[PDB]
Amino acid sequence: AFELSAAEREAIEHEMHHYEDPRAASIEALKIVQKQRGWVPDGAIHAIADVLGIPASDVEGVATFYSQIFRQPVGRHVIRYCDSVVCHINGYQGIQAALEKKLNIKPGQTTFDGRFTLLPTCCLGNCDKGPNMMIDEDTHAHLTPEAIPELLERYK
Amino acid sequence: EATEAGLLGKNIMGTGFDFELFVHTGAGRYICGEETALINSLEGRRANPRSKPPFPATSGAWGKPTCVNNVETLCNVPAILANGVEWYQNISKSKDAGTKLMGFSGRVKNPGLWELPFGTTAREILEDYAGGMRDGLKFKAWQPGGA
Amino acid sequence: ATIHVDGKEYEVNGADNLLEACLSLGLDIPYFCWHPALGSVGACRQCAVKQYQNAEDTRGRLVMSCMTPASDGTFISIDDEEAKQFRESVVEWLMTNHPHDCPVCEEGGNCHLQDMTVMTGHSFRRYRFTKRTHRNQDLGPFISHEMNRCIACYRCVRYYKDYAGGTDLGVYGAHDNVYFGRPEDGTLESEFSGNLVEICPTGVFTDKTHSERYNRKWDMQFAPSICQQCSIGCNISPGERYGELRRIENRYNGTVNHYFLCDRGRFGYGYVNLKDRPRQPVQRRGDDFITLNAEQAMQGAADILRQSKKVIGIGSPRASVESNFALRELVGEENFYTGIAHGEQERLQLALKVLREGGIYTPALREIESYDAVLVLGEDVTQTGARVALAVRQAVKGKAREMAAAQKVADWQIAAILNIGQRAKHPLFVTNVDDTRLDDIAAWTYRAPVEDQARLGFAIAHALDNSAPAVDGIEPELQSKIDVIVQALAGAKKPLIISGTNAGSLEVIQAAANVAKALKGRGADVGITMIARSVNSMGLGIMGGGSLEEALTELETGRADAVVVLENDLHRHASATRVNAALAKAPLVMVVDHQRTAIMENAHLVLSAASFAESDGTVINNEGRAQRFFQVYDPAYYDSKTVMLESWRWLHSLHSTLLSREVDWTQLDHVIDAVVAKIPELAGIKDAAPDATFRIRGQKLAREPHRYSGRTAMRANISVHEPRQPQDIDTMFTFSMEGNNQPTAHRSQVPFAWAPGWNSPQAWNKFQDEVGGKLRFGDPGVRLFETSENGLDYFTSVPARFQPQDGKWRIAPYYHLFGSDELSQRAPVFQSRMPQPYIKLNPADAAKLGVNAGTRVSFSYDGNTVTLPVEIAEGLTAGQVGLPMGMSGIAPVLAGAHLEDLKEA
Ligand code: SF4
Ligand code: SF4
Ligand code: SF4
Ligand code: FES
Ligand code: FES
Ligand SMILES: [Ca+2]
Repeated sequence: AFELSAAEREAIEHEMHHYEDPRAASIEALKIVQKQRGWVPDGAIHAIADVLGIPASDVEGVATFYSQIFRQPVGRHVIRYCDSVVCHINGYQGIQAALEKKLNIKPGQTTFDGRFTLLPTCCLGNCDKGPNMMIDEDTHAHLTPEAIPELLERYK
Repeated sequence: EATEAGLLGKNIMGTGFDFELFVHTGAGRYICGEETALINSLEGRRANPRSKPPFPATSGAWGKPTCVNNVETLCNVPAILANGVEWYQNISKSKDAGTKLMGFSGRVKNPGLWELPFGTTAREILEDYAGGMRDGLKFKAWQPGGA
Repeated sequence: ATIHVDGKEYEVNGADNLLEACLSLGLDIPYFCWHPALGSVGACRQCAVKQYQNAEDTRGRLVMSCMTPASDGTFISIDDEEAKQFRESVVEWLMTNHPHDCPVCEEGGNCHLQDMTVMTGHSFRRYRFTKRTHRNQDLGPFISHEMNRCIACYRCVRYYKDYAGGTDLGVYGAHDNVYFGRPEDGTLESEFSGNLVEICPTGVFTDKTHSERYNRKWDMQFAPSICQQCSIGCNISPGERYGELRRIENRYNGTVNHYFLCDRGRFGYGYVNLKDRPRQPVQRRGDDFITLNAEQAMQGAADILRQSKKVIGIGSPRASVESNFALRELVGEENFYTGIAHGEQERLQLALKVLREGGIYTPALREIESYDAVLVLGEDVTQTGARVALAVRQAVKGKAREMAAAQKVADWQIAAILNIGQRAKHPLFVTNVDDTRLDDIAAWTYRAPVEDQARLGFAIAHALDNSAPAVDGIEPELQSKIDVIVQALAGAKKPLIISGTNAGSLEVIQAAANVAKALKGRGADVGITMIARSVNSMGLGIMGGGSLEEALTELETGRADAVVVLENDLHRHASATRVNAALAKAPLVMVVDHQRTAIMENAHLVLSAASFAESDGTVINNEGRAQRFFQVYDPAYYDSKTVMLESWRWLHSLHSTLLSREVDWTQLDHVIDAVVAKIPELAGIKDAAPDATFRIRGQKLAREPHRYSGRTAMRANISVHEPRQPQDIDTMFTFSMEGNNQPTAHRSQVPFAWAPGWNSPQAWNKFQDEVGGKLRFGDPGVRLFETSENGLDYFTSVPARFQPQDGKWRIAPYYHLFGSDELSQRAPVFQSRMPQPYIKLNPADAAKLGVNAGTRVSFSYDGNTVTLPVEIAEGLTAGQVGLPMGMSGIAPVLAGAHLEDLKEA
């Protein structure tokens, strides 16, 4: 029983104004729903298809294609550690082991508090600043394994 | 700020040229950087690339002629039309004209990003701008472009 | 243009693809993502060849055959070392994560991946790691889903979205965990989802109706037949095993039904293997239903018909031309009545008048796709005969094709064409009593009563030509859209007008003929198509005869004491109580049919006729072309007590026993000669297929493949002695494999496509001169119709507006694809697909009645108060009520009739 709110519908229509097609605004509509509710539920696909006009199969394909459109319920904060090569040379496995020891989860899983969701990321685009990890639109650089519980405990 | 100060809108500096700019933040895929896949993602589809020789310059986004250019590519051109042309060809004695944001990365003394003219050797960048290897590393390999 | 393959010169087209140019020459290049009807993409990389620049070149470059133009002066190599080992690597990559379940798979000998794995010569495996799996989905009663078999060549999604226009299938996922399916679990609501069974080169989308009672391809006894489910007459290949029809496949014909069927014709074959069908002649005395053989039935029936004072024959629009003519010879011409209602027969006759006397060309199914502006008047095309609607979708996409061709991009790459298009659609104007499935692509949809659609057509014809009669009372808000249609059709180079007899009104046919004539007056290349009701209704109209009502009056009057009803239920074309009373008043009732109908009770003699799987016959398309269908199997091979003869055979032997007191089991060609000698306008039906004495190099053509297994143990459960093979004296076919199915054989009718190395449905490309075009050595079926030199007159009869009246309700047909056919509802797999019996009401009409949606209502027709659940139709108009025709208790002739006493139950 999904229902788009007024603010979500106004944001979707405003993004529809910026393009030649509502299909071009499908991805930003999915991002708006993800920002508002943490993730994209099953009825949100049909809601986007109804407000846009494009089929729900296209919306589901867009939602399942891009990596940062979560179709599963995630925690309140998504930890996104860099999986790439420069952070491998600087060392991301130490901070990944630190995150796994602190949270007692695996990547792709969420904590039992519904608080943190550990995920790898393609690339943060900040390779010259040591190991990198993004939590809730906040990037973090020059990471060490011993600085992980301090950086994790300042979040809600 | 640009659309407040008369730029980036309609009738720009009294010319009569209408241009308006949007920012389309992607939902995250490495394939989206390819220009045809950029066009497909901009149209809000799955970002599968398209096949050339139907090029974006003749048939791109929504079937219209578009072009896709990098941030650096679009950022060198104000210097060209503000300083000169032969000045741009005379900043480096090489057939790759212009300056490029070079720089080493990965367990060096000073990882960073420096604008250097083309023809600069990688040893110069590593041993001078990047500071070289740290105390205990032997530099067994490198890539010109990352990954 | 000329090309050089392996240092050998070839003359191919320059405007087509290189893969299809090489496949048209009989060369073998493996391919997965390319289809002749879907364009070319790069979803696989299987068609790789090595292209050079000039004649003397060694290095080359690996290019795709489906993405390289076949221009003049290309030098390609197919079977060099590098391209062969690269294609071996590509099939190795595709088969890296592929389940080890070929013997338990539905494809088996029909799989394209098997053929292209063998063709590339890849047998050894060096991939030692783990595979990839996916969960399956429930796609409905017809399509079984097995996603693990997929190779991600994107052909299903491309067909279903780009070609079929469906909104269910799609691509999900990412790099390697890619998915092809629906976002949820549910039935594929597109009417063309059955083509995914053969579109998919793997076993992902398979036939559930063939999943139940499954056999392999080589075990199927095939025949070339015509689909009997509606009037489009798509060429099919029914294949049977063990005495029951098991699977209908597509049969290629580059003029009608090239590559795709609809779901009704694909999955409505379940009525021919019902266990309640008549298998023997049964005669009743009192309450005793005894069983006779053929000779005793003919002798007894001839005796009772001789002792009768007047005989009348009631034909059917589902029987063949031969069967209806055999009835027309059994009874007199002066008393021979076509078993359809007077209004429906009148609509059929005027549609035939527009066809063969309107002076306007009627296009075939393939060339509908070349038109530039389609106007559908009154017809629910996507639901009555859906293949014309699919061709209309292709004709709509023709505008994007034209815009791409203006930019000099080749026509075989559909991705650039759809990129250039971007919802650029040819003008489609559909009119119906409610919403259609073509509304997503239509330029305009007109939801109105049927008379209002007729007045819309008359207004279009008047605004296109002032000699046409004018319409009074057109509102300016409707006149603006009238003008929109007029400027859309006037600027079109090839406008197309579609109508049919299912609209339930004469004036819709009149208005469509008027619009076509007005377009022909201004020098346009206008075509007209009419969708008839049943498979051979146009042939029955060409044959002619009285209506069913005249037969009924002849029955209760007492003038005729003997009635012979050939393959007619008689409740679809007239009211049930009147037909029952007329048949009970008749001292002799004979029913020659293969389906257990309602009138077989209290019918004094029942002849077990044969369906299309067990009979030979000729049927005329809606466009007017006369194709013919062949017998698939002998019903007397297993359980030989059943005789199950052809309908024309039964009636001809009954006529011979009536005249000379002896039976005459005649031949098909004798009946064909009798038709072309007696009826001059049916003289073209001896040109569809040659005689039974037609052989290619002295031998017949095989109904079954050369690897037909288990011949000596097929009938061993009842007799260890192998019987003689059934002798087919009627036609050009032999019931064994000792025949000919060579692709390079001088014939037009192919039972099944098989080539060495091509065991899939993609073996049809070996049977054509060029792939994706017409079939080699012509096409089955001749047109039988020539365009008249002069047209008809402007039909002055313009109907008035539909004014709603209190206490009466106008009935509007809906015509569901899975439930508005008499032979389709009897299929056990359709019964889960048809909707529940319902009735549609307007919100204003429901508010006036005080009835909420979903609750029962009661309405009285023919003195019978029946209760149906209501549902709210937004697109319906006030003063009307909507019904699904063809269903149980709801006759198709109920369209356009009145209704009384809509009271809540
Ligand atoms: S399901 Fe079949 S048609 Fe669709 S991509 Fe996979 S193999 Fe191709
Ligand atoms: S689809 Fe073809 S290759 Fe795959 S399991 Fe079935 S028969 Fe084997
Ligand atoms: S369109 Fe008509 S003739 Fe063709 S397959 Fe469907 S039901 Fe049969
Ligand atoms: S490699 Fe980690 S930020 Fe780029
Ligand atoms: S057939 Fe798939 S790449 Fe050409
Ligand atoms: Ca026969």
